[PDB]
Amino acid sequence: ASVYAWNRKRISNCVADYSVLYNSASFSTFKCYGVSPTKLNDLCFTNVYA
Amino acid sequence: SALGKLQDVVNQNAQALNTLVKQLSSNFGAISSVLNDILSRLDPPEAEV
Repeated sequence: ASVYAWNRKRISNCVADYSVLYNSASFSTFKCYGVSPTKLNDLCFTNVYA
Repeated sequence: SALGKLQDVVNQNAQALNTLVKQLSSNFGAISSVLNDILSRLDPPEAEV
């Protein structure tokens, strides 16, 4: 979607492997603010939104 | 209220200890008041701050 109508998708009831996101070189910018990128596989979350 | 003088000392000591334990729940401007949350959530360059 466009940025004025940005699409929000809920992520819930899943086990998430974020290690395929860090180790992928396809992303030009992979920048996390409130959390370390390498700790995402060690934590549990809810109300995850993309 | 006969033994108020001893009770004030006991209450002041317990209140000082209680306030000291309440101070652990404050983040003092950090993202969280728990050390384990900071160690589990952040890399050392921001964790040191």
